[PDB]
Amino acid sequence: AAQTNAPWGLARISSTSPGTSTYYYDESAGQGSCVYVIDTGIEASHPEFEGRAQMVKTYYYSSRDGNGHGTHCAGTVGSRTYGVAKKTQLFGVKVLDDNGSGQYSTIIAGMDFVASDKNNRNCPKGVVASLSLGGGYSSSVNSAAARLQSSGVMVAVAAGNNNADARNYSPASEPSVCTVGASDRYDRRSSFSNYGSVLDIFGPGTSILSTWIGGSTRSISGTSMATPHVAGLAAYLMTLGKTTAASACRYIADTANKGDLSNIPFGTVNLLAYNNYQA
Repeated sequence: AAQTNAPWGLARISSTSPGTSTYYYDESAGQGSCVYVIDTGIEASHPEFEGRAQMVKTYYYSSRDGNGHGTHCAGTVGSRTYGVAKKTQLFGVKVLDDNGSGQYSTIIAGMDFVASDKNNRNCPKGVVASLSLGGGYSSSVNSAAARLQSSGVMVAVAAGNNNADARNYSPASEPSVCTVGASDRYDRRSSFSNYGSVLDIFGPGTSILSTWIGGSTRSISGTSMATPHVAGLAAYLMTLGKTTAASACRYIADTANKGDLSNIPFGTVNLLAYNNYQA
């Protein structure tokens, strides 16, 4: 299946070259899989989710995404027009306030929730978690994402927008989860994107058009925009039975466009998430 005039990031993860506009994907489109969007919430009422989004837990007074960041990343995961896995289930876990900030105790509690809450859901194709967030290095945040990963959840996290080595940032530095860096529409590393040995993959993360709060759209940037591209891909590749939750980070790296990225500092992988769809 094809989506014409797609967002550049959608077209990128279906191409071996930048500059294209069509997103080529398998029609199953992540049906039967779930992606937990651990963020500021989701505006599930957005017509771009078609009722496939729902809030499952908040850590604040409302489950309303009064920020927009979470609705954006849920959109990049599985929105109709701006998403990778266009048929996936979306579960919102509001751990970030409407300012997009959140304490470590709340973020860890959110990952522990998803680890157990997934046993209440029907995700036959497997469970994915997209963690577009992160602060300074913490062993407690790192071990939480490892716990979530170990429990059978494909955990994808942002490398961080500090333009430094990601080793000093959590959950980015947790070795067992998929740390996602950001590139731009010209196959360069994003100006802001973190790097390092811990990074496992790069995703489209500069000028990402996706859903926003108020039924609108918005184009923003960040490794927080690249992470849902990879989370949606992993959910897509799991519906196809191409990989599993424990392997999906390795599979996506094994099948990524190697070497296309420029300005990748020495020691960081040079891989761009790629669904390898052949009509």
